[PDB]
Amino acid sequence: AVSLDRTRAVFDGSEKSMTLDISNDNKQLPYLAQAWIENENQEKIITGPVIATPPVQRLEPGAKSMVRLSTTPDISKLPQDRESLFYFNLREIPPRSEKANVLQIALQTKIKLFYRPAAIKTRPNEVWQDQLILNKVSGGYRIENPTPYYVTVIGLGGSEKQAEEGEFETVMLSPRSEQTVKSANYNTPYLSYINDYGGRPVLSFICNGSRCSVKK
Amino acid sequence: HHHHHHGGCRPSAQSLEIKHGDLSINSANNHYAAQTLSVSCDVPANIRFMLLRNTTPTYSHGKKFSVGLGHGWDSIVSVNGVDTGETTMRWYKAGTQNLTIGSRLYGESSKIQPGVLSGSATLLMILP
Repeated sequence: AVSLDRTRAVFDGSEKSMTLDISNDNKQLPYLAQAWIENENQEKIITGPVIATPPVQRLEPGAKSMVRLSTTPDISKLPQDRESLFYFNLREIPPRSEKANVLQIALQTKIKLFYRPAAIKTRPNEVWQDQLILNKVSGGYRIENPTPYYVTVIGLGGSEKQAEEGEFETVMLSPRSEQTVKSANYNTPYLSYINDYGGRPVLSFICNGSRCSVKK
Repeated sequence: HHHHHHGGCRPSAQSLEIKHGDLSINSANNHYAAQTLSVSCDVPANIRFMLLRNTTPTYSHGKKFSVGLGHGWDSIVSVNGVDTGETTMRWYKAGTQNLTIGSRLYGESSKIQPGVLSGSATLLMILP
């Protein structure tokens, strides 16, 4: 009933706060919307350094509203040359119900919330994911993410179509890290990743020996 | 329309209320009811759907996910025909797909009891 406007949130550290739009799409009933923040380990955090307000609000039938995200002074203690990971959670609370013998289901949504410090602020539609490097390893690839951003890889195949529709175990690489991924060997690897907007561009890689980099 | 600023998925707006009717002319244990919702995505997507138990079950159902409905009764809650508490749906392109939540009543006889049934679960959508 209560929908969220995005599949991930990027908090620009240049700002003190931002808002996420939510909508009660149900035109007959009011719903409460609970919002809260979890840290990179999925611990619920209530006193910062990122907070969501209000924790609960009521949305009348059809109403739109917002959740405000803001930072506490202790946000300064986070690294300032790379993103930090949080999760934004939205849970709806439906009313009643006053009917006998019912199972009631409430929807909850959990999305990634990337704290992006001011120093690594990005231009709109900037692309850093083409900086990924693929290492050929026994049974797959070790993907290096040298960027200061979390990178979510959702596809890896030998063709563009296979990068998009092939079966792949999603992996998110932390800033300046590397992770080994299971895969068939590909002569010309294609990789799909999720950008700030929530879309999935595809990148074409070229290999030399054990190392593949984005075809330039 | 300013490039909707963000790609999103939105579930169907209807109240998720799985109704088992009057349990009087069938007053049943293996009783089944369901609710289908849809989810519309602007972008490709994976969504991992995970049922969260709110009200605790009276019986143990092993690896089947359940919720207590009160008195002697439990519901085994399925999602897209899976009793195990989790499913993932995938969108290669923008579009909408259905997700069906099913409820199958379970009650013993020893533990049973006469009154009205009421239960709740949370369907958690985890987006990568």
